[PDB]
Amino acid sequence: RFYTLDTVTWRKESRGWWWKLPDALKDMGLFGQNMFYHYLGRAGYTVHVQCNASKFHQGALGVFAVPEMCLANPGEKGGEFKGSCPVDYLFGSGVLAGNAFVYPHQIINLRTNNCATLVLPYVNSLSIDSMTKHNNWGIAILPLAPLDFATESSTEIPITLTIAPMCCEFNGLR
Amino acid sequence: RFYTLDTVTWRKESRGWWWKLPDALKDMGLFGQNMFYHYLGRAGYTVHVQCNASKFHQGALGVFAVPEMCLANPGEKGGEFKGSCPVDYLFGSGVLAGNAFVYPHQIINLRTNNCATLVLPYVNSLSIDSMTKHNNWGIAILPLAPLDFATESSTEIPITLTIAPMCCEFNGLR
Amino acid sequence: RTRSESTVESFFARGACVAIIEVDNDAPTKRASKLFSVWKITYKDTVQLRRKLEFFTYSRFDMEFTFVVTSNYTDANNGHALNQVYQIMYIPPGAPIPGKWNDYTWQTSSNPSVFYTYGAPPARISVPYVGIANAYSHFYDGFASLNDFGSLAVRVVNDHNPTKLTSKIRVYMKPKHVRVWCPRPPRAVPYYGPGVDYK
Amino acid sequence: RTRSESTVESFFARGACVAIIEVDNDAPTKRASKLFSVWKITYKDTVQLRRKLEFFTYSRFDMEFTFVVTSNYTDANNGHALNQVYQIMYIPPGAPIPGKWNDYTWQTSSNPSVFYTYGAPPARISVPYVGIANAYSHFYDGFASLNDFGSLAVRVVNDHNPTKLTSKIRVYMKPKHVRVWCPRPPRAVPYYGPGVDYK
Amino acid sequence: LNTPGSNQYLTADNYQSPCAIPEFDVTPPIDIPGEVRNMMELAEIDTMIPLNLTNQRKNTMDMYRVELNDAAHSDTPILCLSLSPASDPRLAHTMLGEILNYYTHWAGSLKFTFLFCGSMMATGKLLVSYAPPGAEAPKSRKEAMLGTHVIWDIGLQSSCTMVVPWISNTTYRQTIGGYISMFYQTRVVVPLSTPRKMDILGFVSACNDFSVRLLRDTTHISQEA
Repeated sequence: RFYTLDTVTWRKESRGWWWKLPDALKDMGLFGQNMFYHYLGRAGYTVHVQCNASKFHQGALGVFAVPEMCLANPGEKGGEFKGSCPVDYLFGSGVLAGNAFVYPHQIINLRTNNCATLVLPYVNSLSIDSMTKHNNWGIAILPLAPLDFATESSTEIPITLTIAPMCCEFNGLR
Repeated sequence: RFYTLDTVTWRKESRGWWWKLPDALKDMGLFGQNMFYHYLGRAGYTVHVQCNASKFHQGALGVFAVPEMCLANPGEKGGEFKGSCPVDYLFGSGVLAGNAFVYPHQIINLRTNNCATLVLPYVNSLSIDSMTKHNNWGIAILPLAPLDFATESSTEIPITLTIAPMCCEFNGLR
Repeated sequence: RTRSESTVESFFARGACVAIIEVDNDAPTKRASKLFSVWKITYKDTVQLRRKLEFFTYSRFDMEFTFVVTSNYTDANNGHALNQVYQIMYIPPGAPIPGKWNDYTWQTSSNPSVFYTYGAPPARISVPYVGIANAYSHFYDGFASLNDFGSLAVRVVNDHNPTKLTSKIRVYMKPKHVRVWCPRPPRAVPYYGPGVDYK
Repeated sequence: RTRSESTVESFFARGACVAIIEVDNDAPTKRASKLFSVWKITYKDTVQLRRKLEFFTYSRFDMEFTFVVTSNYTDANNGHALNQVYQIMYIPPGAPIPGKWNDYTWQTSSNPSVFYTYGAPPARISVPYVGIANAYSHFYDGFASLNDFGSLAVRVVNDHNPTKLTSKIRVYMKPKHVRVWCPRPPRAVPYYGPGVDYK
Repeated sequence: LNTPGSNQYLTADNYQSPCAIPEFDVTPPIDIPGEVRNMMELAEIDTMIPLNLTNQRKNTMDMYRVELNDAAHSDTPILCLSLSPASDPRLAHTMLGEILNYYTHWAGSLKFTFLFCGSMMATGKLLVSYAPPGAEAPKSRKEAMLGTHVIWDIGLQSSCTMVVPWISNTTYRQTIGGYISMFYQTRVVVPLSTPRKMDILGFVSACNDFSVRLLRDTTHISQEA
């Protein structure tokens, strides 16, 4: 099934948001219960990002799938980047944001599309590993372009993140 | 190749613009060099008019291809018509603008299209003639409807004129 | 793409100095007379190799170690000394680390060791993949940068000599059969510590 | 025509001394104690090889370098010193030139290096075609005599020794796989400088 | 006879070595996603260009974009790029620049992709010109028009991709080749209250014919002496 996280709001001063997997799904119903009840597990992820923006809204969003997104565990809500709490242009690892495109990524340009999809295969140094104390994948959404809108209405654009597990395997029931 | 002239701006008080061919292409790179280096020449023209107008803009533009457009040589920029410097409703020849549609023409209505194309065959009393002291064709763009827009933004609509020669023949190298 | 000299093997399999080991023989006189130092095998001591390896998340490679030993007479007029013999022992991961010159760890019951004679060609050993996982993990987000790799210990096995000698061992590590996965962007800030912290 | 010993390979592939490098170890006392000198690889230092190569405009060949190291005790009664180890590093074209004994250029991150032990057979390395064009240009009329060729640096990697030692390294270059184009007449006047100026 | 290369360690040496741990149970490999054979894989990946390097817009997020609508604009190059990925600061920090920093010589074509981020209702035209190597970058729209150029339309089309061909006398040139500049064509027209401060983004990547030789050391992060 598809599990929808809490909706974040895009502002004109937002520095970006980041999430960790399967950390964000630890309390997401059946999948969270299974990952909590088993010592070892393996499952892929399908990431869908929806931007509820009108035709008069400006800006771009950069969704990056970073394996082993080490930062120099909020859960469902994740965290936000810091302008000067990881640094947005340093990508949380002292690396210029321009080179962050090496990871699998999608670009959400409000003038062309309002949604994007990503396929995240299982990535780890082991065939099977614990689903609780290890973060297999990380989702980072960055404001590649500042948010702007007509001086008519609205101030915050809602952003919906939906993650659906796939190829789920579980062993070591406890 | 395609040669783009300088972009003219549509206003709410514009009386129209006019150009002469191959006068407008005398300094347009390779074609201008060839027409300057040869005593006699012959070539057709393809006229493309682009109006960068939004969906909220009102008005219409009339593009007319007039053979031997005698007026009662600016070059690239051409000239503009005069409200009361040829007269717009007199079409520069003491003729009512309503009858100007006898020439090959296209109508650019902002509610239906924002571009138009025209094919100009070689027209003259001789098979081959000089490309410098004779104006084979003339391009006239008239404001069939006054320019209007919403009281939100913009005041000037850019207009792009692109002319591409065809069936080029040159003789009498000098 | 295509073309040689740009492959992963060509990019990574290059010899470079990664460690310097200081050893003594006898007669401390006024110094601590360090007979061994022991060095944990890691790629964090060299900025170039560290940056090359940080370009990817998971990697597999074999390590070839070359040891160059240069001895020096501390006093120019101590007298001719007998030719020095050096013992270089590779400590596998999980094995005890030597703490004394004449402890049980130097008996080479299960720790590979090579004896080098001064004047001979430099010693060379090959260490295969000794990782516990299926690939080395340069990044780990959870509760793996210390990818084992074992450690190296060098000592002097010569008898008691009145003369004082100091020897320096240069360790060169050349990766072999390098395979990489999960490309990562290059580091853009100077390194501070063994982690990913930035200032 | 025909007959051997007259071919281009026979004419050019002959060993000859092209450079002499002076190195020291420690204890300057009153001298500058030059630990390295660095030599740019070129054929202008030997009149015979220069004249042979100037016979043609364009040439392609591989260079084989042989290093012979002879050490000398400055003072006869300083005492026996440990066996010397010399590091010979080849600097590829476009690479930085070493300026200090313990700088980053001596880490051999990408510069090939060979370690020579005193008493061993002379070191030998082979440098392939490292030119940027399709052939070396002995003449260039416009805005190419400096046909790269890299450079060689030799240093002593031994520890601090009270005794004073001086070593001389003789560099022999033997061209291999020599191919020539565009024959030119022989030089008829003595050379003045690295150009074609005559007096 | 003792000669160089005999009984001496060589940096670029290649022989067999004694096995420290013979008959060791090496862990078999697994199909880890993202296997890479050659370093050229990273050079072909699009990388955002730091473009507008300014004193305010340095080591930050605003540098990656250039505002595309001023009040009265100008007939001057809004942005200019040099075809020196290993030398231009706007391209040295990119993935292609970082890859080229490890190699003295390089060859092959380059790919530049530009996309602007604005409203769907914004309409306009832009001029993108490529200066041949050895030619000064154009200082006006007419000068850009005199050379190789394309017309980029602001509207349904939102991205423009251009490929710079490999033009060099030698097979490989040192990492120590023309200019790319953009010009306004007519104007930028927006409807009622539409934001007039939209932004553009630039990307640079290598082509399939890219190749490098003579691997060297990198300049970034060097303290060992």
